[PDB]
Amino acid sequence: MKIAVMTDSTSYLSQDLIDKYNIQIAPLSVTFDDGKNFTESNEIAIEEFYNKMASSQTIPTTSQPAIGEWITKYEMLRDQGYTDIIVICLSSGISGSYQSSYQAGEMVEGVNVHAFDSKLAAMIEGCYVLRAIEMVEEGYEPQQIIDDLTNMREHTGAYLIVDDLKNLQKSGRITGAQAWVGTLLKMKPVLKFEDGKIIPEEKVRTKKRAIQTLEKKVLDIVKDFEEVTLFVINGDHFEDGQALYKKLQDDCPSAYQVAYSEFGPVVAAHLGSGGLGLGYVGRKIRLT
Ligand SMILES: CCCCCCCCCCCCCC(=O)O
Repeated sequence: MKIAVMTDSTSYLSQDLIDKYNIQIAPLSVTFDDGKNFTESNEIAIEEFYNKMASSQTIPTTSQPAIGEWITKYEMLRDQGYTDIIVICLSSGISGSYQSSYQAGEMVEGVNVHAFDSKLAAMIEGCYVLRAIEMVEEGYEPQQIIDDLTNMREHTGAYLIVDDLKNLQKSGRITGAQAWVGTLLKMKPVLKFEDGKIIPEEKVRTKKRAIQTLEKKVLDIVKDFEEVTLFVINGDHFEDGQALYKKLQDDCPSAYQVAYSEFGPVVAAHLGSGGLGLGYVGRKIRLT
C-alpha cells in the first residue's frame, strides 16, 4: 500500500508545503470579461488579480477542475506506484469540484480513490490535507484517515465578512440572504459556513465591529475544544487581516495555534473586495 494525498487549488496551501510534501493540485480557473483565462497557482500575483477584478466592468466567473484534470492526476499518481489516493476537495455546497473528483475516481483503473468533501475552503480545507499527510506518515490506512477527517469536520468551521454581497449574490454562493443584498447601509454582514454552504449570521453597524464580531463568535466556539487551530484568512485589505491576526495572538493563550493565510483568485472572485475570514479546527494541525 502506497497512499498519496492531493487536493484542488482552493486549499491555498503555501508553496513551501506543496513543495515539501509534493502535493499534486487539480487547479480551478477564473475567466475575465475580456476572455482572459487564468488557472490558479502560487505564481499568480494576488495583487494583480484584485487589480483586474477592480478594472472589470463584469465580475469574473470561475470554473471547477475539469473531470479530465482529475483523471490525469490520478493516472499520474497510479503510474508512480500509488495504490490509494486521498483527495481533499472544496465544499460540495459551493462547487462541483468534489462530485467531479469522485466520478473521475470511479473511472480510473488500477488505483483506489478516496474523495473527501471538506465542506469548507481555503486553508481550512488545506488543514484536511495536512492532517491526511500526517496520518499517512504515521502508517494509517485510507479508511482510518477518512474516518478521522470526518470526525475533524464535526469541529471545523469559519465566519467571514465581505464589503458587499454583490459578488456572492451574482454567483449564487450566498444562501438565504435576499433582504440584505443591496439593502445595507453602513451595516456589514457577518456570514458563516454551515453544512458546506454560506449563510448569514449577523448584521453589524461597522466594519470594525464586524471584525470584533468574527473574533467573538469563533472564540466562543473553540473554548470547548481540547485542541485549537485558528486561521485568519485575508483578502485584499492586508491591514485588516494583519490586525486581526495580531489581536488573536494577544487575546489567545499560546495553547491555541494561530496562523495567517490569504484567499486566492477563485475565492476572491466570489467574495469581492474586503473579504476576511476566521476559520477554526478543533485539532492541532501540523503546519510545518
Ligand atoms: C473562510 C473561507 C471563505 C471561503 C469563501 C468561499 C466563497 C465561495 C467560493 C466558490 C468557488 C466556486 C468554484 C467553482 O466551482 O467554480
